[PDB]
Amino acid sequence: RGQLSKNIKELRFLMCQSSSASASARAFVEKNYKELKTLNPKLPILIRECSGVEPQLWARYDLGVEKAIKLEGLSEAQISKALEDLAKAG
Amino acid sequence: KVLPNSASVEEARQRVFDFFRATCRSLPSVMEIYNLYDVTSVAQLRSTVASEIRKNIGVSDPKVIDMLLFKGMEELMNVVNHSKAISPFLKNFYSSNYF
Amino acid sequence: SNHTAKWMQDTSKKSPMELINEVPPIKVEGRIVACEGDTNPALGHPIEFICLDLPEPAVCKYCGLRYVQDH
Amino acid sequence: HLVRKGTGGRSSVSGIIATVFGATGFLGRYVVQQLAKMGSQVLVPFRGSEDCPRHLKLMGDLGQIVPMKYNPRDESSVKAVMAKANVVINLIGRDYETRNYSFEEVHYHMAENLAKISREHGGILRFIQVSCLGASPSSPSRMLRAKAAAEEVVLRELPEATILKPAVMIGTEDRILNPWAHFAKKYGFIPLFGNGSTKIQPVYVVDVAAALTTVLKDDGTSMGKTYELGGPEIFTVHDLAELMYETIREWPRYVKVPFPIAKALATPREILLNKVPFPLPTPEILNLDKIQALTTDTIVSENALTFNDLGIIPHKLKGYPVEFLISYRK
Amino acid sequence: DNQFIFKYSWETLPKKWVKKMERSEHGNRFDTKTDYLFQLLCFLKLHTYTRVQVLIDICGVDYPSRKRRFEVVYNLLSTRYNSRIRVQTSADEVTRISSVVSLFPSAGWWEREVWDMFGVSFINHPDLRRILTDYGFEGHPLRKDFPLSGYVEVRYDDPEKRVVSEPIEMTQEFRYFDFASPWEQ
Amino acid sequence: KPGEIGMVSGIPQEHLRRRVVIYSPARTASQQGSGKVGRWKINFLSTQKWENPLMGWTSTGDPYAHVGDSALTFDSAEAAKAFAEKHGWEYSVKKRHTPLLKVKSYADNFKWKGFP
Amino acid sequence: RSPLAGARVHFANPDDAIEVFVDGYPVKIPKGMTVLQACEVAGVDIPRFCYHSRLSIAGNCRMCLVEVEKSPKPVASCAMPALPGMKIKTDTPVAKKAREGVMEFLLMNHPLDCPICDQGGECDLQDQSMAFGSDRGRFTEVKRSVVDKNLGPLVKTVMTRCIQCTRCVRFATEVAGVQDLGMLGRGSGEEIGTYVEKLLTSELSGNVIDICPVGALTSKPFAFKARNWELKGTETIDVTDAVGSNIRIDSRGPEVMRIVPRLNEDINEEWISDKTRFCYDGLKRQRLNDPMIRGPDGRFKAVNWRDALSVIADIAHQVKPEEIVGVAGKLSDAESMIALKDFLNRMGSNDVWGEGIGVNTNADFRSGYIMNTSIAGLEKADVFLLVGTQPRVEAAMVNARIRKTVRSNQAKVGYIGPATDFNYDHKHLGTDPQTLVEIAEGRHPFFKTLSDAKNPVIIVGAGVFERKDQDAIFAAVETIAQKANVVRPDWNGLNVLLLHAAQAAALDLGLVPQSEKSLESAKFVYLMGADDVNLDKIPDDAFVVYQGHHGDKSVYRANVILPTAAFSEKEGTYQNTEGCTQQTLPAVPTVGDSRDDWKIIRALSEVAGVRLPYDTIGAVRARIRNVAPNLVNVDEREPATLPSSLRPSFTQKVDTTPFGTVIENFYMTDAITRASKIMAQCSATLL
Ligand SMILES: NC(=O)C1=CN([C@@H]2O[C@H](COP(=O)(O)OP(=O)(O)OC[C@H]3O[C@@H](n4cnc5c(N)ncnc54)[C@H](OP(=O)(O)O)[C@@H]3O)[C@@H](O)[C@H]2O)C=CC1
Ligand code: SF4
Ligand code: SF4
Ligand code: FES
Ligand SMILES: [Zn+2]
Repeated sequence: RGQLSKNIKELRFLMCQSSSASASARAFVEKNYKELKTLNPKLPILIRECSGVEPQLWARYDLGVEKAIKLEGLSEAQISKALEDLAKAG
Repeated sequence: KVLPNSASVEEARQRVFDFFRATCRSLPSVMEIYNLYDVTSVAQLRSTVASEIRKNIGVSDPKVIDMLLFKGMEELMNVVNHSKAISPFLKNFYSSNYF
Repeated sequence: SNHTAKWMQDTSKKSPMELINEVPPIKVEGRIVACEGDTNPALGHPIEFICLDLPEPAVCKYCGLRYVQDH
Repeated sequence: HLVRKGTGGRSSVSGIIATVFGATGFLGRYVVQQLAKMGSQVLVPFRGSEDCPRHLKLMGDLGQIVPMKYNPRDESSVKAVMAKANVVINLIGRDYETRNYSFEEVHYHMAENLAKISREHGGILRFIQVSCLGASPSSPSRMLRAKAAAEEVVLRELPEATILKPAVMIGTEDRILNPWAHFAKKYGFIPLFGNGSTKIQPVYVVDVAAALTTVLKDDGTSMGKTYELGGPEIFTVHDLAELMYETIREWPRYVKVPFPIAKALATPREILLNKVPFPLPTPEILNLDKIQALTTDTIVSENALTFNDLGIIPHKLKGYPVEFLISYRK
Repeated sequence: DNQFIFKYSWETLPKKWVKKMERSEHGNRFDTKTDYLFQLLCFLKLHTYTRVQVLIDICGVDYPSRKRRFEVVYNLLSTRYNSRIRVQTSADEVTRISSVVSLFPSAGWWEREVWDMFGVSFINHPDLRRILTDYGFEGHPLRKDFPLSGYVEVRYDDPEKRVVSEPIEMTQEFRYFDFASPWEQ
Repeated sequence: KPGEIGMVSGIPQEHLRRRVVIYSPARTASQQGSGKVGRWKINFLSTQKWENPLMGWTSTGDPYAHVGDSALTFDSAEAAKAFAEKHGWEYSVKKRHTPLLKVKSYADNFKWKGFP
Repeated sequence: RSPLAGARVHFANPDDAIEVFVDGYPVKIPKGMTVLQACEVAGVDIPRFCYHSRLSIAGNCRMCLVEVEKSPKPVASCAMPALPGMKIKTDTPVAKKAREGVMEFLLMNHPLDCPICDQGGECDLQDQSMAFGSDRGRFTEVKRSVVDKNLGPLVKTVMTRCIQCTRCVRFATEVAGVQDLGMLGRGSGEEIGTYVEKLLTSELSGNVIDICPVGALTSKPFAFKARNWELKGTETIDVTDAVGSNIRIDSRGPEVMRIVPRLNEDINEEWISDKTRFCYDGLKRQRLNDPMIRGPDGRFKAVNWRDALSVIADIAHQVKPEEIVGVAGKLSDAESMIALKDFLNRMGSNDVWGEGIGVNTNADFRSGYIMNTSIAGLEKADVFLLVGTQPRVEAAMVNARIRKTVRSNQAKVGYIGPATDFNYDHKHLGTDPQTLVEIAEGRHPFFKTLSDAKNPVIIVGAGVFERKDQDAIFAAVETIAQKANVVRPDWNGLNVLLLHAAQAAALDLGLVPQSEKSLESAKFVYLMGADDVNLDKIPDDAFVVYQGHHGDKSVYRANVILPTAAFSEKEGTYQNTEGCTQQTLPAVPTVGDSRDDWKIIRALSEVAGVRLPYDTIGAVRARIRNVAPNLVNVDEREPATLPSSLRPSFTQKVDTTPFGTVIENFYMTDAITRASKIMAQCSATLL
């Protein structure tokens, strides 16, 4: 959890301002962004919101390797577990 | 002679067949018109005409089919009357900016 | 200078700029003038009225002739 | 570095100013046409009549084809012609002699003068000089020996110079197929020389022009190279004659005169030319230099760079190159 | 002037095909459907009191905004009653409209010209080859989207010993001057 | 189908696949007339103009250099989109910007400042 | 009956809609909207010379006269308010005669110098005379003449042509904010300008020539270069500032001839800054047009793109990927920036950053680093707190909108930063982040004003990004917002005023540096047109490749030079401080054999080991959608609903160093602007 910067070089969340599918992602990004940015400062945890894009999470590891996972039908716990899996799969 | 627009896909197909017949019968005249006997390969020319007809299958409008056949017959008449590894991106890049 | 050399390459005859600088300013009694181009108004340029309150000569902006007030 | 400022074709820039010495000849037409199609500017220096480069005027855009009158014996005139040049192409050379110009003067001395002027004028980026395929110091033909000496002195004086060595070139304005056809039409037969068993590699003239254009466009890979240019397949003289007769649809007829009597027949022209002060008719067929060149085979050596190394395949000589002979039928 | 046979036509002509009519001093105008144009012209040519027996011309107008961009116009004249009439229809690129060569034999060349310039094909033309442009012309020059200078240009190719056609590379490009005044409307 | 008209119109195939911009030319900033607004143009992005070596003129090689600005004028963006889809070339419609009218008054021009 | 120019009416409330008759056809209009705008809604335009929509109302020209029923005299449309049930007529003989007479009186003293006048075909006097005025002239006596005025190196003045409409007198008063121009005199002969020799100097001074109907005020650099009909106009955006003001580039052939503003109510109403208007001159000077390599002797030799890319790839492969740095320039489109980031990442380096971005910048919140209030919100604002920013020198259009808001409603604007001169009676609170912390703690009268004033706006300058205590600064500003209710569900008053065109898109793509020693601990430097990167920091034994269009500062240090296309020659996506993303358009052909930025990046990548997966700008924009989907909605503003209060603060106190002047010239800030001769003249004269 505190070792995202160990493998992940850049984290990205993409959602919508008011989409129903992205509703579950907003609380997660709020709380978890606060606590992780408290934990590891150097990791960019970029947050982007568009008009109709599907909620998804991107992880960029060294040599510019990007892995994306859709968060459209996952709760907060599922999204946290998926983020941990992305960190561990680096 | 020009005919009214085909009202059926079967009629359009029959007109396409008639045009292909006309092209095939008019092929040997093009031989003496152009005189490229070394590498013509009349069979290859017939194959290329068939390939053009087969790449023009995405069209489904009978009006568009009839117009295409009319223009093809016009082109046939004109030809009878003797009227003539670095990837693709990098080659265009080395050539010019507008590609 | 640069403009004259840009449109002309003879550099042996006198350019129009030098001729128009060589023609002396025209002294006029009144405060305003009527600049027409030549003795025949119909064969010159559209009439241009020039104000002469400034001490320096005023270019006509047509057939520039540098009219100057008398006093 | 040349800079291109257009899409291509006519009315472009291409950043090349090519001075083509000997552009009024058989190959000059095609090389100037290719250069003007590229969009480059072509300076055509012509020797005599004002109408010699007339046709060359129509193949380029306005002001792109510039004709210059000069004296080939005048170094100052040559310098003035080459004043605005960016690249230089040399095609000067005659198949025969004249009381004024000999083989040595027309090839070796002129190539030396061109090389010296190009070396003096530091603005020249490319110097493409054309010689013959059989140009060797040991070649029996005086013209071939002179061309070989000229290419050697061009390499010595200007190392940054490419040398093309095309074989006999056939085309609408060639000097072998046309005389053969004229002789066949006039007399019903053509004279074979030494029963026509010798072999050559005739090459298509537009193919040679495209080869020269590719050499000009090379990215620095042929600064000091010699490119031997030949056709796809080796043709014997008899085979070429048979192809000519088939193209004209006439019955072939040969006499096959031996080399000694052919040389005896062609001998008096040289002594008469050196003696009398008036010019003699140019030898279209009975040329002693052509006989001497025909004494030995003129084919590619398989060692020097060829069309395959340059990047363009030669054209087969049956239908595309010999289409001009139809006008000779009936 | 001479709006006599125009009014008489509108009084006697069947009302089925008269899509719209215009009474103007610039020329009386009939606009109909392409299906009934041949019948309408046959009625006018043959009727004893509307004898427009001479076809002045056939023209085409391109309107890229409309669904049926092409407008085919027929200017006809009645020498017996001394008046001009205009009958027009709307056609698109693909649909073929009826030909009036049988009624007016002069219509053949104007219909070929319309084909050449726009692409409106005719149903019963004895022949419909191009008439005005170059042999093997590819586009339809009078369409609005067709560039003014065309797509190809010709020149003499010395190696080919013939006049070849190459894509346009013209110098001194056409300079379009926008003179339109914003207060003209 | 979106492109049959273009493929049968006789336009060369190399010019039937090119990105164009559909936009309504805005009012000129030099003058306030509004009679040249509301029209829609197809902007063939043809910028391949150079200088003629002989006379310095502006040469070109693209047939669509000026036709979109000179001859092709459309009544509406829908008509322009229909034309582009018919002729087959890719298009991207640019949103037109429209002035917003607000209430103005010469009485508000002469307003009263507050007490010192 | 569509409204004139497709205009959209703004109803303050649907209840207030009076029914007014214009030419017989009735229309619904708000209460206070005048007769001229009533007829504009109806769809008919009336000739006007002294009326501008943005400026105030004056009856100087008396030409917009229409006949309203139950009125003996023609009324001025631009000034008479519209009353319910009022019958307005514009095509009556009374109105036509009034227009003809007013045109005759206007033209009785106008000089016969249209052919030399630069407003040929774009002169309102000519068009309105040909539309509404008569075709003859009854005047043959002596005209009047006025001596010309010297108003700077931008405005050429021919005062004989002035029709005294006072449109520019009240423009300098209201919009520009500097009162120098004035109508002085009385009677038929009254002059306009300054009594003393005073060159007019303002960021918006270029708009004075734009609103002049006659050719009285004209652009001096464009004095007699070309006419109107010759020039083809492409609708593009500007990159000199971060406002992204919409412009129209008028060009005649391969060169840009002039730049004019165009209407965009969301960004710039009708105005334009001097730098934006006159930056076209730099596009033809010091222009790189050939790939070049610096030889052993130190001089540049021109080579091919193939050779340049080969040597760059070889040097990039030679060095270890840790000491490889990429720098995006002041102006750069999202396509080029994402291509650079992808190429450097695939080379094994994570040291790509944009110009004007600090080492520790929390770029994880668009609401954090953009103008959330937007320009319309700035219009709606009531109190401004400008910390670390000087809008007069960066974002001149934002400064103009702040001035317009101050004029519209009295706004208590407070400014914190270095000493500067404003034009909307600001209050200089202080010069210190310590004063900012005081305001945050709440022991400040301006904090009291912010607390008790509705609709507050806090604008933080983007120069805080270069600071090391920006996290503490933003924490203090967030405290101010929390204790003053600046961030509400319906209103967001937090704003960050970026000063570079590529800054917003760089932050969206995540171009932030990772270490302080990044530039001076690297062996391979890739300057994406970065001419302000402090070249002395880079070690001498470092291979520098400068991908740019103008050779100003980084060319003298670069080992390889790559020429590209400027903003007027390429289609590229930019984003403004407001958050709106918009695309420029190719106006003029590229100079030399210079390709696009992303094109040469992709070609260099392919030459190197790692090939970028995209070959067309469509796929490039697809990748941009993948990384940050806010850059693929052209001309659409995407609000950020996530609050910036979630950002943690790592520095517990602010530095004592006062706010510095990030922009010192406003006339030499970018590569093109610095290369602009006329802008250099403006910097020399008007400073
Ligand atoms: N026989 C062939 O076709 C082959 C020739 N070659 C080589 O290619 C060269 C060029 O051949 P090609 O163009 O076909 O033949 P040309 O003889 O037709 O071309 C030579 C050109 O230079 C001109 N010229 C001739 N003599 C002189 C002179 N003394 N001074 C100045 N100009 C002169 C000619 O006539 P004008 O003065 O009227 O301009 C002509 O324009 C040959 O010299 C030879 O070395 C190689 C293979 C085959
Ligand atoms: S503004 Fe006046 S001087 Fe200039 S062209 Fe128009 S009417 Fe003439
Ligand atoms: S200078 Fe121009 S804008 Fe100013 S008052 Fe005169 S006419 Fe009006
Ligand atoms: S615009 Fe109304 S009086 Fe001038
Ligand atoms: Zn005068």
